[PDB]
Amino acid sequence: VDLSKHPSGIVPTLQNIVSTVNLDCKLDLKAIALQARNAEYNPKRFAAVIMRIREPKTTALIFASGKMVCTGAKSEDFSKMAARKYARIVQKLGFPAKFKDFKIQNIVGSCDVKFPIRLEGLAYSHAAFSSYEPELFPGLIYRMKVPKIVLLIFVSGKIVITGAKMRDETYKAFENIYPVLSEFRKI
DNA sequence: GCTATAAACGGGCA
DNA sequence: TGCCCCTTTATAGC
Repeated sequence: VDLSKHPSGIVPTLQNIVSTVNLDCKLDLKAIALQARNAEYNPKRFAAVIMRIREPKTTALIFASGKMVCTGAKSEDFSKMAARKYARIVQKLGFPAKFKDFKIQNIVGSCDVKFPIRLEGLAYSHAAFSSYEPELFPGLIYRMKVPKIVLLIFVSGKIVITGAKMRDETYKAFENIYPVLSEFRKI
């Protein structure tokens, strides 16, 4: 439990990685769809072949421009590992795929701070950043500015941390908010 | 299922 | 440029 990087003693667990990659060749989406079993394609709803693999369980959206977005992994390494497996698939189906400019694009994390949270008290004294309409959505949307991270804060004490590009942004965001959430420990 | 968040992609409207 | 979609993921109330 590394105290320096996380004085709270709680580390958020990563829940979803969104990465993209440039295969750098033009693809026949219809041919890929016919020859692949794990690939769906309806171009009149969405211009991407949706491919899914089980290990690591991820979903790829592959486009005729040769751009691919990989989604569903729970680590950046698993995102790159999955993105490679997709690129080898299209290679074996007869396309000169490359692996150019792989970039994590969005990381989703979550954790628990163990204590219930008085949401109405935080939505008031942090009205500049908070948006809390419980009849619409039971969590309050907290828009942190440095780092530019959105937090979903719930009464139970569970929080969602989104919008980060690097996991250190997720870790830094959680602990800019933890001493805040401590002031609103519900009785 | 709906409601809420972020991101990339291609694509509709303006 | 803006608006709206598009997939995924945690969270949670109806």
